[PDB]
Amino acid sequence: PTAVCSDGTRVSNAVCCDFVSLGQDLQSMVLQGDCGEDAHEIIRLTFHDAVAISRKLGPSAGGGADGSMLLFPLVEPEFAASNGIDDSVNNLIPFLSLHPTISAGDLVQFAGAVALSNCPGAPRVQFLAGRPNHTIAAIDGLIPEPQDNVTSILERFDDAGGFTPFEVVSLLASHTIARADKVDPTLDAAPFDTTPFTFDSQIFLEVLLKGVGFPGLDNNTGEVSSPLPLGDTSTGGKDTGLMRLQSDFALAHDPRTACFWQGFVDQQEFMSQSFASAFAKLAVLGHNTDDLIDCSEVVPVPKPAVDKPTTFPATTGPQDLELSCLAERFPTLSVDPGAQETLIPHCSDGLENCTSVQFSGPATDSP
Ligand code: HEM
Ligand SMILES: [Ca+2]
Ligand SMILES: [Ca+2]
Repeated sequence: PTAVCSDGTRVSNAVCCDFVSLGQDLQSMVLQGDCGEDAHEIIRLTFHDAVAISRKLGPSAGGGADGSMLLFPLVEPEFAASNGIDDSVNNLIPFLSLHPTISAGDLVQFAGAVALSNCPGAPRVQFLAGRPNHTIAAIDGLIPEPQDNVTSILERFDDAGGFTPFEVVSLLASHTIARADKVDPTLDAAPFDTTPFTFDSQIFLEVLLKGVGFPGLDNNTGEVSSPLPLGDTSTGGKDTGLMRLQSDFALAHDPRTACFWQGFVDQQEFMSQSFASAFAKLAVLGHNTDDLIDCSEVVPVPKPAVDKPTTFPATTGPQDLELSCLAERFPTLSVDPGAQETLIPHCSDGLENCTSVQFSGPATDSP
């Protein structure tokens, strides 16, 4: 039967109401209403948790979106492909005891939904509840890495959950709010687009620009040349230059994915809706949705899309594009004014001094 929650929210099932206080606590204690570092790491964790499942290897290889990262924090977070996931894992573990009626699998996906809601332009994603509270650790080798080629990436996603090439590119819209801490051992928080706190299509445009240098070292595994490599970190600042992943470049130019990649450029609603649909599928890997309950109403309403059009960043323009898609013309877009590269802020407030919540915990990392 229907019910009304603590905060006035009408739900299809009263058990959804347990998520209201969880959302409040996730925000007050970790996310702080921001599309910042902790939000981004938690969104990354939804993927590392969910994708560790394999049709061909069978259920013993991994249970998908099952909270295995939180329940066995000494196993999967320490596999090489998940280096750095310890931060999100350690931030979420305390909520397991604070909200004991909510399974680890549900906690991971709900935290991701809440984190996304903090990012202007992100969709209000579906949230189904009821993932069982027990599982076992997945095997190693199920998480794509940035040095992987498109055939490998597409096969891994198909084997995980039957994702199509369009759905894979749609999921990679997440790199609009993504940065790298481990790819380059000399850089922290190297952003993948010029607006890492805005859920927009800048990532799609900016990967199509010609690379001209590197924000740090020039020979990291999984990294390729960036169109906007400079930052202020050589003088002690925290505004790291833009980084490009090999996998994003590869997706942008492969015949199976290039038109889907370009198709999101300056198509905000299409991008956000496409991400939402693919992400809802990701969030329930390892489950029959018949066995879950719809609690979508308790996902917060996201911050609205920004007013700003999609544009070329300062010092770039259409002459710098490397295009691969014959089926759709790249749209005419304005160029941001400026004679030098604009520093990409380290913080959503435009400054460099922001700090993030980090709980201590059992998961670890390396360099
Ligand atoms: C081919 C598939 C993918 C590859 C190779 C990949 C690779 C990466 C890499 C190398 C990083 C940087 C980690 C670091 O060094 O700190 C990263 C960050 C991130 N990834 Fe992806 N990723 C993939 C798919 C996804 C998907 C499907 C999602 C979610 C739907 C996702 C969400 C994120 C987010 C939000 C971050 C940023 C974390 C932060 O800024 O703190 N990724 N990814
Ligand atoms: Ca898992
Ligand atoms: Ca962005």
